[PDB]
Amino acid sequence: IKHPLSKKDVKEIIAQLSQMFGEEIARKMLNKKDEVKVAEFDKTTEIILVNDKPMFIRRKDLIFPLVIALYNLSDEEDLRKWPRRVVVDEGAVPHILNGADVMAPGIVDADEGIKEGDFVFVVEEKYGRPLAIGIALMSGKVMKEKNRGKAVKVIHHARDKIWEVTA
Repeated sequence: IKHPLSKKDVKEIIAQLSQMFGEEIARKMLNKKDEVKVAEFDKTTEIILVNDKPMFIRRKDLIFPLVIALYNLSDEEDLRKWPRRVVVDEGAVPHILNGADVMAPGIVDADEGIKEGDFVFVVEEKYGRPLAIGIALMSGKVMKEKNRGKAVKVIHHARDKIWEVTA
């Protein structure tokens, strides 16, 4: 069941998105006048809907765009040049879509603004289709420099159960 999100919570989501993506990208994802609702996926995971479209994952009080939301955006913008991006080669794709974390050897580019602990999204270098979202285990700079080590802890990927119910 969908419960309305408070104005205070809406403003905090906007604040989070603005910090992560900049005010311009954030503004198209959510504005302070939108009807925002929350649905439960499971006991640690919520789905935030903006005017009835699934837009964000929420884990406790922290949000990030869903893979479906980024997928739709990838038909408008080239996500290969976005903040919080982790760009992977074609060899990395099937592993990630099967639930694997992102390994440094498969990363072809990353936002240098990324710090360890940051929410990131993962996109493949051809169509810039998003594959996953997760938590950076390396800085963006380190992701570009290293060809060894785990780079991103994936928390949601295309083809997973969240994808099934949001896509």
